[PDB]
Amino acid sequence: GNVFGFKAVRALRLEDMRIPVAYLKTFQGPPHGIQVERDRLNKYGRPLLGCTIKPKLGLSAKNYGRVVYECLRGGLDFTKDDENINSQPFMRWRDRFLFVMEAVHKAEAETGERKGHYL
Amino acid sequence: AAYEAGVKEYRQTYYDPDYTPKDTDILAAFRITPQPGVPPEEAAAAVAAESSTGTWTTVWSDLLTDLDRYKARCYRIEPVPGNDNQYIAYIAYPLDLFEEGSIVNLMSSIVGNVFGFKAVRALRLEDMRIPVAYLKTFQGPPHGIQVERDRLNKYGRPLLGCTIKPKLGLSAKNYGRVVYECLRGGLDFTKDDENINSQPFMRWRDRFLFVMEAVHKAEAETGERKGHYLNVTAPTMEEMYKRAEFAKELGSRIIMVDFLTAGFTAFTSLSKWCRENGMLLHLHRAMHAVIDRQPNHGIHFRVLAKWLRMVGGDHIHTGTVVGKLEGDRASTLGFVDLLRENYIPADPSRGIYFDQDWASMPGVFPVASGGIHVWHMPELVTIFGDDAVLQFGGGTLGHPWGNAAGATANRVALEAVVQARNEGRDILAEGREILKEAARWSPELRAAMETWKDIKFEFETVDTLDV
Amino acid sequence: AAYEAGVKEYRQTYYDPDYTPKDTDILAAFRITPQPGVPPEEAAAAVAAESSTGTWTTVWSDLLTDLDRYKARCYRIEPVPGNDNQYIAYIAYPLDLFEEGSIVNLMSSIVGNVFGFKAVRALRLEDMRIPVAYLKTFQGPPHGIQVERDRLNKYGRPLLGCTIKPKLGLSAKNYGRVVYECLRGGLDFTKDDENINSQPFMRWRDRFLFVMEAVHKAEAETGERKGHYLNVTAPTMEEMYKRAEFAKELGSRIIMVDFLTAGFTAFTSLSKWCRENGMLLHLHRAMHAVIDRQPNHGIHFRVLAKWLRMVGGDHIHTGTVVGKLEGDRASTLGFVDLLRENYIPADPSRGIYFDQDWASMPGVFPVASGGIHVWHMPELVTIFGDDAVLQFGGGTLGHPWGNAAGATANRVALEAVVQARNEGRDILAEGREILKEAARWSPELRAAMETWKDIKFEFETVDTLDV
Amino acid sequence: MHTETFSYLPPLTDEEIKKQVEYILKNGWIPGIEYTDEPGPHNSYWSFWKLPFFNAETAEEVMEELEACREANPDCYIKITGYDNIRQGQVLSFVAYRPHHH
Amino acid sequence: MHTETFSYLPPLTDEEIKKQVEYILKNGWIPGIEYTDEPGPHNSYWSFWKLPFFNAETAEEVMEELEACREANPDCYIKITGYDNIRQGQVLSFVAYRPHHH
Amino acid sequence: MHTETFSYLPPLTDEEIKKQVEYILKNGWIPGIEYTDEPGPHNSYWSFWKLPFFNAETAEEVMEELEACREANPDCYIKITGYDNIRQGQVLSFVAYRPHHH
Amino acid sequence: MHTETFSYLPPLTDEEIKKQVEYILKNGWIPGIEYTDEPGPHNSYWSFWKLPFFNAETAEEVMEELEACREANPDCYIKITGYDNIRQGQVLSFVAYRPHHH
Ligand SMILES: O=C(O)[C@@](O)(COP(=O)(O)O)[C@H](O)[C@H](O)COP(=O)(O)O
Ligand SMILES: O=C(O)[C@@](O)(COP(=O)(O)O)[C@H](O)[C@H](O)COP(=O)(O)O
Ligand SMILES: [Mg+2]
Ligand SMILES: [Mg+2]
Ligand SMILES: [Mg+2]
Repeated sequence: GNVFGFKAVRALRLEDMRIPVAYLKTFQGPPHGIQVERDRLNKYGRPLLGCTIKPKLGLSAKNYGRVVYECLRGGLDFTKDDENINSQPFMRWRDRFLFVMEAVHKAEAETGERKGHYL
Repeated sequence: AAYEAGVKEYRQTYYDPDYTPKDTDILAAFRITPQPGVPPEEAAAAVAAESSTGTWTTVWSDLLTDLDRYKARCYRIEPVPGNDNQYIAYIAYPLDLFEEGSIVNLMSSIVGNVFGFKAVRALRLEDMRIPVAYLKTFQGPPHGIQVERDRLNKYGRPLLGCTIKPKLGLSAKNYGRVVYECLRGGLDFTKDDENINSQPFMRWRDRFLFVMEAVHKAEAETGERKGHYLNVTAPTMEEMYKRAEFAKELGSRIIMVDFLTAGFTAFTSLSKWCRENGMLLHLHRAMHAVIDRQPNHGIHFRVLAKWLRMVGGDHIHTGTVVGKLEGDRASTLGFVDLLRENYIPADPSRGIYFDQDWASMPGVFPVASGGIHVWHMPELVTIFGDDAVLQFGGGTLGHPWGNAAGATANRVALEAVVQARNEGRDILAEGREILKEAARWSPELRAAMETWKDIKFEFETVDTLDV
Repeated sequence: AAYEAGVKEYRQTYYDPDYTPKDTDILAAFRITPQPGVPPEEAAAAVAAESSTGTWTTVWSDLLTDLDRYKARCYRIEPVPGNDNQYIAYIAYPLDLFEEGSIVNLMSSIVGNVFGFKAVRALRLEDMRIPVAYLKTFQGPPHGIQVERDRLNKYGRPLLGCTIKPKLGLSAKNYGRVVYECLRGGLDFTKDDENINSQPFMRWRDRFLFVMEAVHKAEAETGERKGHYLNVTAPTMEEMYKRAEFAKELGSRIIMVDFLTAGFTAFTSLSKWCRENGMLLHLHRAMHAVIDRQPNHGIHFRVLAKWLRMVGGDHIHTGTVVGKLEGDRASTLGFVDLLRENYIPADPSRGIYFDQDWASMPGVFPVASGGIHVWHMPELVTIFGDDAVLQFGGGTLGHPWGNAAGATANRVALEAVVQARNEGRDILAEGREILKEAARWSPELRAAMETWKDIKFEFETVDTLDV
Repeated sequence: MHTETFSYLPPLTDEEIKKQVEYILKNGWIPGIEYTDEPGPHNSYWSFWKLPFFNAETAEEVMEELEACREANPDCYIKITGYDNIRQGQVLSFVAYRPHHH
Repeated sequence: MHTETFSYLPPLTDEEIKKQVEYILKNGWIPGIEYTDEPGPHNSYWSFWKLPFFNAETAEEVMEELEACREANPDCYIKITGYDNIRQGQVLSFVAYRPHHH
Repeated sequence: MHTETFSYLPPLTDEEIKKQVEYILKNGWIPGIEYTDEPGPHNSYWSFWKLPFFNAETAEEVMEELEACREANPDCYIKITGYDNIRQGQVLSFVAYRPHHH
Repeated sequence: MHTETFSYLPPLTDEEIKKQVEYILKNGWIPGIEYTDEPGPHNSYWSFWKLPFFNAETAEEVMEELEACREANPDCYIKITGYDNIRQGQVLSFVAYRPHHH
């Protein structure tokens, strides 16, 4: 909170913390976690494959759906919004979600493998 | 003196051996063990007083009300066959002592404090006469036997279920796999173990998802309606509702709750929810034997059975008689009738102390579960008849060929026994021969019979009736 | 053969006398009475198996998981002093067997089915070691002793309460009258009887209205903060919330619930609600002696005490030792420490089987109630100290001059004893003289002492520790 | 396609079917016949063959009706039912005839 | 106006007050003095006379402070407090002096 | 219709399949065989061929069961699985045989 | 300030009050006395003078207690009450004495 800004200390790095089990048990942890996710996706025996859509910014919703469709139908498990794709004048988020999910469901039906796009 | 302060004997006010109970009175039969030196009628009067209107010293505020109309009365005390230190005390409680539709309130009076009095060494509530006028303040089963059979389209045989094993430690996807194999092999139902709620090894939403995929898959594959009792036993009412709602969302016909560990307030709420949402409610009686195992102290299960039928469930575990958990045959036949029939006459040979009318409240499916296998099927069908659920957990998942084979073995065994009964055969005398007949054409049953031949559970019974 | 189907002895997998418990394990100490012919370690292993991962026959699905990491283990079995047929079995349960924050789940495992096995004639859960890592998943008391004293502005003496009598049959306006007289005479609290919920003779909303008029009137008249534990014990969670909310609306600082008859799911919801709404929560243990009276079977109250502190209440009834209800002195002193202290070392002389750490969870006020009167005040202050609520129902409303006089007598008796203690007097040796000193200037106390002189409750104790 | 009670046994012979009808009549219950080409778990209401045989006195009467139903509906599943008006519900329902395409 | 602990006893003499102070010190607790003209149930925070006497070693020290508080505030209620920092709460609070208008 | 792991490689030869089984056994995992005629993304639960081979000691045992499954279900997709009970999940699942109509 | 029953009649004489007490006793009801200096519509609970006179046998006993209550509380309103434990409620409540400042 405050200890990184004291005059008496020129520099400070927190390198590690030991979190005791008694404190960990007050937290949820992952919504699902690795084992549950693999079971929910029916994917076993290899890393999963994803892909950030590009250009980072400037694509329209329908174009976002097109590039997602092409990516997923070619063998990727996942695609994703870039971290800075939220909702913007060039593409509003509800439009994006609509066209992207059309593409996701289409690629899943076409390939026979479960797909996802990180909205 | 404004009134007569100080301590009186309870029997001066609360023992009335010439009282005639009214048809609206709640009646209780208590097995009471007084301390030495305490007259039996004083100990019985203490129970009557401290479960109705009285305390340990005279209070002027009695005179503000009509104590004669509100007090409970011990109206009969009888010795116990074979024990010169125990008595049966019969106590009558006016109808308007009780909150309508509230077993919680009934318990807070009848069993609230009286089991802890120094003057009473031991106390067991053996039976209660619930009058029709109080029963009508309760919902009763969300559906009950006839509606459930109509909702499942199943007629003419006991239903078959199965607790998934190991009790704890399976993942959600593995839970779905074992459920799918069980149901697709011929069982009507599978279930969460009573202690499967939500845990690090398997969170409840994951479980519900994978299990319901399995249920719907087995139903489509077999063509018979299936169900898995998804356990909504939960720490809070809010969590319990969330789990019940998700079961409904996924299309489950049925849920279960541990009605005693969750408790009667949450149980009453859930029973109402099941009525309102068309959900079958399987009741697991976890913790009951803490209360109902010993013949000298506690509450006999036949009382709990009345209370849970009043609040309402569609199934209730009632014991097996022949399995790994204790269940006295005579008493069990008695409270099975109390759970299914509309009128049950008093019967000392089955521990039924009072005539009990149910005023058209539906019956509850008894569930026979725990340490039973195919060789028990003839006797189970004989004991319980068609209107029962017979559950084989280890007796399905312990089949040497796995779950689908284990399920087929139990379904074949059941149908062969039912067929033989309907044909007029004596299924108790011919039970082993009937099973061997079916094993000639069912290799699954043959292997199950080989696995558990001569496995029996025969022990001296702790909770027996008086001799 | 895919795996080894058929029945094994439980002890092959679930008895491990060389297991060292982990600091995260839940530990249980069971007093177990095996059937003759059943080895004690087989009976103990059956309890361990059927409260964790096992059933009665081998199942292939064990091999889907890591049974070694999930199974409970009986790690120690010891004979019982003075009984060659009873044993104490110590069983260790991995932390991730349990749903976080759920006593309901814990009970469904630890006491779910194992008390009913044929192979076990009797079973009593004597103690449990709850690890800090599991405690941290629970809220604990809504407020606890220190916060409650700060919220009431009361320091340096036990608090004083009183159950209204007669138990049932009073109207709402009469309830308010007797509450007003009690509180205005010097009691801190009054309360609904545990079986006062809502009934034809008095509906709950009427009661809450008239009672809270009395509470606020007595608080303004005396200048001391007052409370009446309005009972929200109710048939459904929805009704329970309605009653809690109306208590808050009327400005009550405190409510009560019958946590066992309502049950742990509703109790957990209500404890959370009391935290969220700044409401003190008085816990009544109605029904506990059904479970905890007998030394051979059931659950000892010290276990229930841990569970209810975890879920959370601000007060809990703990017995009187000297009153009308049984309470073994040594065990009672033990579980009072379990309810108030932050660390309690194992102590065989008080029935404390395990060291218990509470990791800063607040303590709960013990409540001594039932058949006590002014002559008991010296010993009650000696037994429990300052952090207790002492309740006098009959001992207030049975005063020959009525409630305000009865309240003054109890308040004077308490303060004289506390004063004498603080001055360095031996209040046990001088108790009668201290009371007589105060009776010289308090006619109210003088009359109370005359009323109950030589009224005592001294009986042989049923639930005693081993000799 | 399993068909609930007795579906896990070998198909019943006419003699075995008649014993079930006798069981129905012996207990004072009403025998009936239902049939359908749509036997799956979605169908609560198979077609009635006539009405439940409230007046039936002998199992042979019912077997004659069963043969007549089969001749008229050879491509259908046909079940025998037993009905109790006191509990108001069916006490037994089992398939007596399965079509060739089963 | 009752004032919580010891309010139902006759007013304490100086000797009886000092015994309570000795009880506080004997148990390792911190004595304090509070006062107010507003003693009702709405007031959680009477005025501090100085600070809790963390350094007090003798009951006489505290009685001297009590007399000084009374002389300075003769129209106020004055209570003695005993405080435990381990439990973090007051272990005793009682009125030692009531004003003439009580 | 792709079938997840190794579906984008040319169909594996029997010797390539056996090497995957040897990988499962070498790591202490449990080999298994599953099969279906409904392979799409809706189906989490292909049919078990027997149970997972908890007792299998050699890759050849598993290849013999694979040939038996194929002989019995030539119209089905057949996958080899590897299972770890410590993590409690499958560590590998791939299709070893596709039906002619693929 | 009206005080409910009989408040719109001229103040009752002692003999008129006694006749109301005789009416209470004649009907088997319990006479009582309550008093207050806060008589308004906010106050459901006037002070009890002793307890309701469960043991009273004559109207004169009650009139003697009324005079005692008045002597002790001349600044208060004083009412006579009649109480029935069967219906569980008061059957009559009226002011018998008003203070001079009325
Ligand atoms: O946990 C168990 O033991 C069961 O799942 C049975 O397992 P198996 O089928 O493998 O024995 C049931 O919950 C018990 O029958 C409950 O006892 P009751 O029915 O007496 O309440
Ligand atoms: O109903 C009763 O008896 C009481 O109201 C006491 O009445 P008195 O004060 O008139 O005796 C309390 O609920 C008991 O003390 C509960 O027992 P415990 O405290 O042992 O749980
Ligand atoms: Mg990016
Ligand atoms: Mg179970
Ligand atoms: Mg009570």
